[PDB]
Amino acid sequence: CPQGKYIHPQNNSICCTKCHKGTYLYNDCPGPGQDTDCRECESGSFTASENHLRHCLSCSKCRKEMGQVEISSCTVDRDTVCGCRKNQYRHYWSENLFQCFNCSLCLNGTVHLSCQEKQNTVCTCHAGFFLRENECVSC
Amino acid sequence: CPQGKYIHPQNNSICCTKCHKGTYLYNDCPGPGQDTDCRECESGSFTASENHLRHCLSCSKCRKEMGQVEISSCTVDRDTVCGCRKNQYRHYWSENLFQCFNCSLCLNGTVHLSCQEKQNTVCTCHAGFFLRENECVSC
Amino acid sequence: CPQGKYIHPQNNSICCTKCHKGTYLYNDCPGPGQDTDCRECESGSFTASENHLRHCLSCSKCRKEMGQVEISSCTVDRDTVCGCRKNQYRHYWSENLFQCFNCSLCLNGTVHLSCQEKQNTVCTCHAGFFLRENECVSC
Amino acid sequence: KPAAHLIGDPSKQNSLLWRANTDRAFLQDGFSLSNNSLLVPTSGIYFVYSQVVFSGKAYSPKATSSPLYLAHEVQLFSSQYPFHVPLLSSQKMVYPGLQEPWLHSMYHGAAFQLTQGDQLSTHTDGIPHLVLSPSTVFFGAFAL
Amino acid sequence: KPAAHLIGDPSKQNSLLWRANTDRAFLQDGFSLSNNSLLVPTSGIYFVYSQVVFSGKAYSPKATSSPLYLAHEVQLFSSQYPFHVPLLSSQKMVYPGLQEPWLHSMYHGAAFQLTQGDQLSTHTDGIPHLVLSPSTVFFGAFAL
Amino acid sequence: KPAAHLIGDPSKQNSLLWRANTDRAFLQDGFSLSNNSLLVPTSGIYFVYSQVVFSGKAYSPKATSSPLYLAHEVQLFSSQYPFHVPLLSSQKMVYPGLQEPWLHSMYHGAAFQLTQGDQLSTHTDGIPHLVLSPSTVFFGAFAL
Repeated sequence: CPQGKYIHPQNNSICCTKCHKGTYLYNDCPGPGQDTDCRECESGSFTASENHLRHCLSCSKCRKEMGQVEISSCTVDRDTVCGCRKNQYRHYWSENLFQCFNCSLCLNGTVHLSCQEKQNTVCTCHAGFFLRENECVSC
Repeated sequence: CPQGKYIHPQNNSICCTKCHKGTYLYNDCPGPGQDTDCRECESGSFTASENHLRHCLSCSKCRKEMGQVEISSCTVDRDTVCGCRKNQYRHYWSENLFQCFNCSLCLNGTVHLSCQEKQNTVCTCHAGFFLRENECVSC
Repeated sequence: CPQGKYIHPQNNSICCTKCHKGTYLYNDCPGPGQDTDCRECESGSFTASENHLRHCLSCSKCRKEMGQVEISSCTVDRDTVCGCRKNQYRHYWSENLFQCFNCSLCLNGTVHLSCQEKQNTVCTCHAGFFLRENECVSC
Repeated sequence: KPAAHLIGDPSKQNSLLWRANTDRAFLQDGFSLSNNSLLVPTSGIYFVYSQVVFSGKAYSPKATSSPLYLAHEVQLFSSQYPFHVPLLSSQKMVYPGLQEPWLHSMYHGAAFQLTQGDQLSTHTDGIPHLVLSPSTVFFGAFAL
Repeated sequence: KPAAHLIGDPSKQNSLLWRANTDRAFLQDGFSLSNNSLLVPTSGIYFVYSQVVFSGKAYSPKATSSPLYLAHEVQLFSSQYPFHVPLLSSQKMVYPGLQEPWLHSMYHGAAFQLTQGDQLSTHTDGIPHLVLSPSTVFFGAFAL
Repeated sequence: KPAAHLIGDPSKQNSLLWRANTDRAFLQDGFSLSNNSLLVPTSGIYFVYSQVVFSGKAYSPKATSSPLYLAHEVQLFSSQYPFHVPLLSSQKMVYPGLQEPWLHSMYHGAAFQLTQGDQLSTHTDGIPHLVLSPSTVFFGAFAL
């Protein structure tokens, strides 16, 4: 039926209004034309979309062992945003798990490419030095 | 009802005598004033208390990988007691798990504090030696 | 009843013919004297025996991390056969898991015993060398 | 009939508190939560289960010396005996490497004959290292 | 009534495809397989479970430098929310040693309140390292 | 109706014998124990599960050279086939360090269509290293 509404469990054809972000389905709407009972997620919960969820989702903690830091706090409609402190880049282990690493400074060298969001600094060593996987080591 | 008695499953108000240490509830007592049928735990079992358990608990084996040795054998009412050989101290990993370690002798030093039940010997090194975490190493 | 036949689930005394290798019990035989409905395992399946299995067994993949290689392919009645490349011997970790290791060449020595299916080559070192667990190391 | 599924509360940083008001957690038919324990509503056979996931990253050489003991366990407190009794325990010893983060998961579940009124609870050695999320740290039971 | 037990298909070397036509795998009472997902036939409480086993052997020193991240997870796709949601996740970090093969196993299961039509699927990080056999890599569910 | 929960007997030091007369172990409705195996009383679907925990501590440098293979597995013996068949297997390779004790836990469970008369048993590689206790080493099944 209408995208923005969903079918009532115990009675096909009574397409209730879905709950929008920040709230959750507390009770299915009573009859056609009647408001669906949605309620605001408690602090720590969130829903970032059209839903008819019976509970709100827990806000994510950032992975401290991965050196992550929380960029944005969690709100009733936007989940926690994690990242790294600038001067650090991200290395993705999986499409969701990234570890934060410190950017190389290029000691005993010159910055060839500056550090990126998902890439370490590329250095060029000074004559007399070997670039041994992102560090210049003397010959 | 009376502490030392417990309520009969299929008939409230018929508070049977609990079984004391070394035994287990084989059958709930028949009627008020009648003995509860408790039986002696087989060897390897034990119960160290007032109980209406249907089975006896298994006697504990000591953690060999932790270097533990069994101090007291298990009996129908006292469970196995583990420890270490004296000259060894205990290091607790958790409120129940401890590993046995050999006490330091203080070679090239003098005993400052003798070894305890839960603490290694503290040494004082001889002049010319460094106390590198419970051993004296020469400069 | 007759070994080579099995009892019908919903009617004792109607001993159906078992399915032989390469096939599986699709349907229990209808009545005494009637053929049991067995079907050929799809490729990748197999059954190496008298059976009244409802499905065929999956063919085994060899353990690549163990360096195993597949000697014989799997067929509807013989499962995959794994092994090692000759010049390698097997080391059994468990009655089913073996790892393939390269046979020693006896550099700086003489072959005392040639390499076997489940044993490495035994070498005898040349004078001036130490046999340090299957290799000759100079004094 | 009765069943419960609970998740570790991700807002409590130093303790392991179970809750049932978010995500897919729930209580039905008599199961309830008092003092962080599940109260068994009726006598019968129950399948009890729990999972924990731990992580860490040793920053200094001091931390790489001694191992870390990690354990999770489900205990029972019945009127039949005055003491807490372990029903399930999972243990692991971790040897942290300098700067390399470690990750481990432990799971356990079994069936038991419980009595109405019994209490089910968990004890964990390694709380500061839990990866608190609804899909990683949970505890539950259901009547067969 | 409804239940399913599925095994990872050992003939697909680079993907994890579930199947129910061999060994002890099965579907009964309405469970079915579309797009590698189990389709929940009726609303109710289900116990959902899965296991994976991984292995490997670093042949070169380059491979011994960085760790391997291994994860398996069961996700839900319900009409109640437009996104995939993790119900269970197991993770492990492996540090390969030069020439020494490693072996790890992960298992998880819990009970959930599902709605008819919901879809259950798995996501795995480490597919190239699965030890595909019917007793090591499986996935299933059953209504309580 | 039928269900069983068994624990590894802690008095047998070199073998893994299951028993049901102590702690929370039990048999009900037809399950029984012959030759260390559970005998399935009626045809149907059963959830089968088992857990083992292993430990050790290499005392000499010789022991730190080669790894330890640990495995636990539940097999089925049905009249439908003359051979033992693995239903569930968990494996792990352990690399002992000199004097540092190691601890590992493995768990597994799944649902199967069993026939009356079938026998369920376990096979373990690593018996000398089991941490035998009722909460660590168990085996059980229950009809859905």
